[PDB]
Amino acid sequence: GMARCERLRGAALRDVLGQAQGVLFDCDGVLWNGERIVPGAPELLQRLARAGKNTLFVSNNSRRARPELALRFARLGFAGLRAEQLFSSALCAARLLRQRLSGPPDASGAVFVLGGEGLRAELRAAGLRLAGDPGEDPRVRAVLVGYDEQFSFSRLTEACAHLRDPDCLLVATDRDPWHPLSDGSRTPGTGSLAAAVETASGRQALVVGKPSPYMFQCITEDFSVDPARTLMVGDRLETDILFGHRCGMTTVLTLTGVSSLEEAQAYLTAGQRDLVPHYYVESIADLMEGLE
Amino acid sequence: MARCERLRGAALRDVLGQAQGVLFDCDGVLWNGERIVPGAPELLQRLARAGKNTLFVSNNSRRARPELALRFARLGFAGLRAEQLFSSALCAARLLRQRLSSGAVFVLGGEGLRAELRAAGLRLAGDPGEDPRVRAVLVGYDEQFSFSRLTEACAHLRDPDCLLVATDRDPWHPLSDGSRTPGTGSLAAAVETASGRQALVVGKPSPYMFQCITEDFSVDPARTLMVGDRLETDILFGHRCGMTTVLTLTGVSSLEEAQAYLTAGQRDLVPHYYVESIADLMEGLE
Ligand SMILES: O=c1cc(-c2ccccc2)oc2c(O)c(O)ccc12
Ligand SMILES: [Mg+2]
Ligand SMILES: [Mg+2]
Repeated sequence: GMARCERLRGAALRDVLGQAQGVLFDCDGVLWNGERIVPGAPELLQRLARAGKNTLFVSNNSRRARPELALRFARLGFAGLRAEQLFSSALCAARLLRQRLSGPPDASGAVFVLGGEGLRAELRAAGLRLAGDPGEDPRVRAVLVGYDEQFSFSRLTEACAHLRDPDCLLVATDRDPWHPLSDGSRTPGTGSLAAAVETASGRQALVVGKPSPYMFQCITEDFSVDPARTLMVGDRLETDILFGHRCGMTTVLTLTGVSSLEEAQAYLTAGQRDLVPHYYVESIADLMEGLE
Repeated sequence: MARCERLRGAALRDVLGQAQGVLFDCDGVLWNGERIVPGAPELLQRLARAGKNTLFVSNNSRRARPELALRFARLGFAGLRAEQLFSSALCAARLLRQRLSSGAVFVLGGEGLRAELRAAGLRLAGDPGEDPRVRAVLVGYDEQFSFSRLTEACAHLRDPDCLLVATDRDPWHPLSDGSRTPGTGSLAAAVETASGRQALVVGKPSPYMFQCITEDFSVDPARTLMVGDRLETDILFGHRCGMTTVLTLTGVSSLEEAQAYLTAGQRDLVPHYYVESIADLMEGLE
């Protein structure tokens, strides 16, 4: 029913987890912040696994391709996870591009990427050719906007030149407007760079990352997931919680990240139903009281 | 000193009653090819209903954990968890991740072995795009083994910092028709000889396979029954880990080979107990 931003504890926690077949975790602000894990996060994943609960992971962070992201999980103390459980915006972008650019061998094209090496590596793993890689650059058939620490006026100009070709696709990893750093400062997100590309090119980007439903499609392509039996746990109302509502999942806001309980309750008072979490917890460690 | 005694009657009830769990080898114990050992699914059921933990080891490096879990279910073993399955492929992937904590791994092996390494976050030589420095060579069961591939492996091993790992040293494996196929131990011997290197072996009887289990589960070896069909791998493994060993006769090794080891004083290759098949163990449960 309508979300009420209720604190998940006691019987409500036991019932919700007991009926759930799996949990879908956002990563940044949920499992960790920078190099600091959320206390109790590794133990939660273990007890979820021993309870027969499936776990999957989403993230709009495109800094690490799947191999390095799996190494990060293991290094930070999350054991027993498999790389195929990890669904970043980089992975989903590579899938979409592969799906859309699959065709005659003589007509494969190249992807112009505004983003970092991890994003480039994820596209290469999918078989995509990248503009700027060694050797002649084939016809650019798509522009991909991601988190780009090297964003520049000249490369923005170059992306838009490619987009003058109406057959050149425009894809964005996500629309996150900004991201918090350890020192309290903020960094602009793909949403800010996408707004620049979209405005200068007059185009609408295809967005793969949450809250876009495509990110869930990527999961369902690999795993049988009953959304009505899946908990969506995230820290950002405008991405994770909206994502859950669009996919029909029960949404849980954790307060270890971007969004606050006051922001959530403000959405409820305004009747903005799809941005109101069904439940909330101080941290995902609070969920362990519903197991054993 | 083990005496390879037929486990039956009261001894069977005492042994199973005191055990917290059973560690099963897979090939030759639970099945042979696509033909399950009669009564094997029922045994696992009754073990579960008795509160007995069950774990599974295998030097078979052909199947990644998901496909191995599917195999169990397809053959009639229900209610098992992928976290209970410890193949040499899985343990090899874990060792390489630790040692390389990354570079890329040149794999002499099949898709299941490659998939297991990819699932652990390791990059593989020959995969699309990234061309990292090869920091390890992994030898597994490789039906594509060739002179050219052996030559490539040795070229990487000219770098003294490139690790050499082998999934196991099983010399050969039996097929349904009575024929045999060369095992990883034969291919590792070629790689080791041509490179002048000694390989790190993860699979039983190497103790690392047990380290992989104990990292995931609290296992008291003194209360665990190691059930296998191969004296030189399963039984030796059990002795090295301090487990009570049970030889089943549905697989590679014979009771005469076991009694030959007892006559020669090779304690670590003599099973503590033996059964014609693991179905005989069901009589100690109720
Ligand atoms: O997509 C990215 C998201 C983030 C991020 C930073 C702080 C909090 C949450 C997410 O950082 C990145 C980064 O540092 C890179 O080098 C490349 C990509 C990303
Ligand atoms: Mg987040
Ligand atoms: Mg065997």
